[PDB]
Amino acid sequence: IDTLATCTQQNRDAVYTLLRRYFTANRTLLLQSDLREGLLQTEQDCGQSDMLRAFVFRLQEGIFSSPWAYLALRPEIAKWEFMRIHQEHLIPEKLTISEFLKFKETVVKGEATESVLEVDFGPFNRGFPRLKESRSIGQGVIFLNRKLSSEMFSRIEAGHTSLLHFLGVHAIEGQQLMFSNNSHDIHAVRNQLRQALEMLETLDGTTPWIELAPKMNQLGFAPGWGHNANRVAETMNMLMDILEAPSPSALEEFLACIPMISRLLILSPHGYFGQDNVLGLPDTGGQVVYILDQVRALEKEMHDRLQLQGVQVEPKILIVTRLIPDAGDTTCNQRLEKVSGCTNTWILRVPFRKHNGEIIPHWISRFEIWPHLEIFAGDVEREALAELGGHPDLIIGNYSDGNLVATLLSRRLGVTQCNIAHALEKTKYLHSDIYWQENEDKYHFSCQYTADLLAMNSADFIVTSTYQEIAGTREAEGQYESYQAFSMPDLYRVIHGIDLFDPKFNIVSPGANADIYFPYSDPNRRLHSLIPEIESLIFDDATNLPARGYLQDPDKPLIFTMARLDRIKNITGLVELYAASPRLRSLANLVIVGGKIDPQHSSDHEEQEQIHRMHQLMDEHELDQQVRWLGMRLDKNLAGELYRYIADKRGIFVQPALFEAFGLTIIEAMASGLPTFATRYGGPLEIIQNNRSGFHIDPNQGAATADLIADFFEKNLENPQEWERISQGALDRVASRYTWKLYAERMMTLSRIYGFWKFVSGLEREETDRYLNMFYHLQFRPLANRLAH
Amino acid sequence: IDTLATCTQQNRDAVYTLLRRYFTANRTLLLQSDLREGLLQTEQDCGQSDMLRAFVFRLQEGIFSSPWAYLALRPEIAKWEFMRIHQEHLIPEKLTISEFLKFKETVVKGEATESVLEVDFGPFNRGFPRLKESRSIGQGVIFLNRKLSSEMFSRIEAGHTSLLHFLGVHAIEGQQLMFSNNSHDIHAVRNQLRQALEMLETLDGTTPWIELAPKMNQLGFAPGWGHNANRVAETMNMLMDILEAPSPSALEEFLACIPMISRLLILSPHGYFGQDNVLGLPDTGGQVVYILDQVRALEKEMHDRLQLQGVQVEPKILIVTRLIPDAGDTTCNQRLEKVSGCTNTWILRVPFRKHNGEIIPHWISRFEIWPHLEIFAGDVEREALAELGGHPDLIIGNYSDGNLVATLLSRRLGVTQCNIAHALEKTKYLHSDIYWQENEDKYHFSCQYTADLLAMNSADFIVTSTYQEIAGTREAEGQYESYQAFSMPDLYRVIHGIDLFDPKFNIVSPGANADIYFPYSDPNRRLHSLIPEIESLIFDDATNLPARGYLQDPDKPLIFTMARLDRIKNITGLVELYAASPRLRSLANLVIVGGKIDPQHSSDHEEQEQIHRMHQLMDEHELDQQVRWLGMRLDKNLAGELYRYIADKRGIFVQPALFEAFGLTIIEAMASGLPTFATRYGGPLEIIQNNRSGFHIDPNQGAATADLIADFFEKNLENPQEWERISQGALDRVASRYTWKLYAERMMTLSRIYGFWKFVSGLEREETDRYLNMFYHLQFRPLANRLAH
Repeated sequence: IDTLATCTQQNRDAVYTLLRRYFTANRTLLLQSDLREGLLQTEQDCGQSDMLRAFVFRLQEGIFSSPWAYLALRPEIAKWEFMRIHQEHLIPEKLTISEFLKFKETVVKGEATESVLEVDFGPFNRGFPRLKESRSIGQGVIFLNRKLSSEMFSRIEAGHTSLLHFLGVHAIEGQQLMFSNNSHDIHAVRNQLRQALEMLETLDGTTPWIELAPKMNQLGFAPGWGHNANRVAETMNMLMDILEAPSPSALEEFLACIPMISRLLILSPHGYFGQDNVLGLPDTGGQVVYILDQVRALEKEMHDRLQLQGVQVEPKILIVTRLIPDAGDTTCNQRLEKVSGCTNTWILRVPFRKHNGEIIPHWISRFEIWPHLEIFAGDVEREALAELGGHPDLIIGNYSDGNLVATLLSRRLGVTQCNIAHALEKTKYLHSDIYWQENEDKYHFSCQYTADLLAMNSADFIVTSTYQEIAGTREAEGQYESYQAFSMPDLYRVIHGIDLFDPKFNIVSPGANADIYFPYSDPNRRLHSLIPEIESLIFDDATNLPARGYLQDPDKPLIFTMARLDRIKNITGLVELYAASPRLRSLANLVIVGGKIDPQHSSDHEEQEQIHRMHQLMDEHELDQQVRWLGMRLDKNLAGELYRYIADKRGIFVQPALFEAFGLTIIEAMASGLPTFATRYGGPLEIIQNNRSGFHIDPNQGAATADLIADFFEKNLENPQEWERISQGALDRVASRYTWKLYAERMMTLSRIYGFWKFVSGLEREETDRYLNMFYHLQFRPLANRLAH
Repeated sequence: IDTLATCTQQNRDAVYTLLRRYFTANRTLLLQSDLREGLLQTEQDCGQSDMLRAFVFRLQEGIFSSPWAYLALRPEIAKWEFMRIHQEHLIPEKLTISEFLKFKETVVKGEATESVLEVDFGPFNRGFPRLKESRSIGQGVIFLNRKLSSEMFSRIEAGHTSLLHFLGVHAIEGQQLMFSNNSHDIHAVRNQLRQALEMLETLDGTTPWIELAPKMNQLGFAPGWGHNANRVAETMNMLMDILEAPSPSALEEFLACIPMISRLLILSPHGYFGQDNVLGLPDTGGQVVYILDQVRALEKEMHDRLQLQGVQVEPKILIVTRLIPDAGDTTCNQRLEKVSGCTNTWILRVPFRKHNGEIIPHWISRFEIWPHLEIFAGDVEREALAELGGHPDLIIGNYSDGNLVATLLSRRLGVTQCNIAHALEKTKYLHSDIYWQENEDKYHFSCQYTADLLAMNSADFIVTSTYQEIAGTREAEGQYESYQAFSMPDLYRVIHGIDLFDPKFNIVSPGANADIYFPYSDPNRRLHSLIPEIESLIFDDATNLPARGYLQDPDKPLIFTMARLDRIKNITGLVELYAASPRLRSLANLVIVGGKIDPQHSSDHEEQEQIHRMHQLMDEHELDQQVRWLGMRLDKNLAGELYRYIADKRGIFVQPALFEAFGLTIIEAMASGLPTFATRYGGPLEIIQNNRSGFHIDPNQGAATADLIADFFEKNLENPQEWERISQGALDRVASRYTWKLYAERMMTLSRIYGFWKFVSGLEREETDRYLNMFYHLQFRPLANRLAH
């Protein structure tokens, strides 16, 4: 399906009529909904044309002026074509991306007095490796291993490649690691390894390193091969194997164990960061929870890896954020703050300053933050360098501000850089680029988008929680995808902004918290002592903390859900699709948690209409004695035991939100063991595999969805066996895919592999560096200096 | 010789005193002369140290504040080292250019607020072929032919060659050239060449192309292989050789003959251009003369090459400059003016406009011309494309403005770009880079030097008139060299500004004209109408015409000078050294043409104060009747015969300038057969082979100069015999190097060979292009919108 496919000139009046329908100038820029809408009638006059339907449904946008229509097609994930067609004589003509963007720029902001600067990464990226198939997008590291090992295999030469050198350039706290001297060769190294392996063969496996150490030093080995002798033999045999005939599995496993990761530096400069005073501050969401739940697992794995290799040194993680004097109550005024559940992890707060600074007291929003970032980055470099012994081994950027500071610092210190955007707004606010001048005052998107572009191009690897975050779906463009080509009129045009097939992209999903949410079938950890309390809240009555509706009749199964009550999550729509279809009304009861239940005056916020719609929907249908509505926000421990309590007896969790980005709570539920019916739109699509790990449901189809629920409830004498099929499938799904432990081993390996790639590919990328740096200085710097005006 | 040559701690007392003598802080920035001064007193204290003299004489500059001295050392041509010495405990420390330039920055303008932008062309040029020996600089085309053929060999050994495709892509005036089919296939072309050749064997030499064309066309061949069968044979044989085994000479000979070039665009937007009338106007000069005496030669050559290949089209040359609606007494408001002496060569004039423009009527100085140039370039592009049939084949820029325009124009059109700076002022004005802030109001160097860097990097080849214009001397850095690294405070820093060993640099030296300056010995062509007028200029006297000589020495040898009366042309030095030496006084008589003088102003103030010293030195030492003097300006056709007259009756020319970049005067003198005594300082060093083509004199020692001249006058019978040897020496040196015919042959080849190098090397250069385009948009554009306020 392409420009050739408008050969739909077989029915010419159809195409002509369609273009006419579009051309009526209401909006000259149409998105999908409009573009598709116009298909139906034409769809009467004249004909049907499944081909034409295919085409139109693949249109991302169009720009109509004059007798000219400029189309952007997206036939398959991450592939775009551009064309323009003449209203009267209808000949599809292929366009370059520059041509199409020039047209959009003209139609929107008018003919130009000066030539636009086109930022183009194409020349810079030409020649570096790319994934080929789009199903593969999001596992870079695999591809990268195969490329690295394939390339490395021509060590039939002086090899190999630089692995022998690379092995020598890491030292932990001044102590040289893996090799006493860098002799290179590889005939030498092969021999030393051979001798060492020989000696080892004659010692007991359990000989500790401190015995091996001096005679290993003679053979040219510094420490870090292992703790005992078995592990030394394992590691060295790995290297022997790679030096003989390198392979991707072997090279990954060996790289993964090099004791090079000691010091982490994580950037999150926006918001009020802090511990547990969170949940609802300005610019603070589960933003905090990702980082906090991660660093615990991270620190553990760091320690385990180093331990196994016999390096005794204690790892350190610094979460750097802003020191705000003006907190006054929350910890945000506190420079060093130790993190819970962690030995050497510390929050390090740093002040914003003026050029003379001058500590700059009050909180600043993320949209205003840009002018402070370079100064902040200098300051952070100083303080973080001082709190660690020296350079960090890895720098992890968070959101757009964190990624930018990561960029600056990482170029300054020469450190492997990982970016985590968590989200990129350019796609969520459609047309915020072409219309950027509209939004500069509130949103400040010129600064933020430029920062974005700079950073996704500067990173060594890029972590994302979902595939969709990167390349989207067949339907929707993905978040990074949005940056491949775009226009900022009066600023610049970007083409080749990001290569979705670059190996830098890795999906590493979060998971857990496994101390709170875990399976109902766990022998040890369940909190039995809250179970009486759980049953109070559910099956008993009245109002003391918000309620009510007193099911009684509870021999029946249970349908459970919990969320912030508001419109994305669509609780109201759940209670609603439960209202009609008396089949599942009679088949099961319904529990709801999260809510307010009488907003009062004074205070609340936002929706509150969700409350009115809830009480209203519950008054109608006679929903009490069926549905228990609880308006507490609960508690971690409590929530966890509750999920587990819904399993036994064989209950289910249903969240029909409209769209969920990642969907943490789906994971929490699944981790609990209970079968989950989740949104079809966003993360849950990837998280649950339908009728193995759980079930997909359409929110807007809830009428029909209600009858999927009842069907699961029937299923072999009131659903004993299949419920357990889904339960175990869910458990297995979480265990195999979404857990902070896997996350952390993956992350710890990635830093190693990508540090090596950086080590090899480093020189070749220097032109890219100069280009990014010239952009930062001559484009970003002024944009952030236009703030503060 | 180098950094370790400050091992002079062998005598470190002298070193300490040299540093202390430097640190006296009369200046922070110490240049060459003031560095050499510091070695003489301290001289009589303490010691001598030849090693130290070597080291000091190789310093280009040093930067002093604090205990610390920073040194820039230039050991040999185009090779630099940088170091720092501590005043108290003195040990040398090797510095990178970046380090040295940073300190230069943070001293003169003081500590930086934010990080400087370092424009770095290094990663971009990495990989491109470059010369090795400094004595080879400016020879570029030769090196390039060697790389071209060297690479063509290995490519032709594998499947393909770009030579064939490149042969395909030039169709002069709509008709296909060299090849009928588009065949990319080398075996095929070998076959066709074979047949074609064998078929030419059967016809005889002079068969005109018109006859061969259809038989040739059955064979796959379009025209342009020759005018008759002889020549077609010749060039098809060249291609056959090349396709078998490439070699540099054959390759250059074949490239040299391709009918690629029918259209020149020569750019000179500043000054008042015009045919004649222009000497003395603002921004104008002999600047125009280069262009005007070049283009006849050029036009002729271009036509010839085309004729020989049997292509009949009429070539066009456009000299494009500014339309100034203010006549200002001139022809400068005329849009299209035919250059006289040429068949198709035209000055096309184009107005400057404002952003609504709105033609700007008034003269604008070169120093202020920056903001108009992009607008100008667009306008030139349109008008010129119209006036030529289409794209020009080569674009030549002149000066800084011309070169920036050519940069813009050539990137838009995809045309080979030649740059002629004629001079680059960064070395002319001391510290005008580091101090650029001072000089902005007058000079606007922030714009100039930026455009300079841009253009030097953009051009496909750079023509200069001498070696030193590029790389200078053992003492002097060159005009281009100075852009290699420099700082421009509050704008940027450059390193790797230009590579002097890049093959793009070619010395192509002009001369003559040649209807005017020609050998005194010619069978024809001489002007005898002038011959009585001549004698009466030297020999008559007093009040009947400009004064005051009265020689009266009939057969006495002549010593001729003709110049401006100003300080650096230095006529004062010549007359002074003439009076000072009695033997020289006895051997010849000194004739002088220049100044207006005649009375001191009226007219022509105020620098003609040199008339003071003129009369002051003429009356005392009792000059008259020894030395004639004319205040005339000498209409050129006359002066030509004046040179022709000063030989037989024999005489000499003397150009005792203090410094002379090229010395066109000298070229003219030698062209006329005069033995020439020319200044050692500047291009005359290159032009005259001493004691073959002429003699070099140090205008500083008058004793030795006049002595040398005398010694020349005393040879044999009084020089029958060695005046003639040098005279023929000059004649031959002029026909073998400086002639516009030679210039034209070389230009017309350079455009073909660099056209092919662009063709072949362009895709690899794309990252360099994007970098330069970003630099332009984000750096130049702003600097020139500052003007323009």
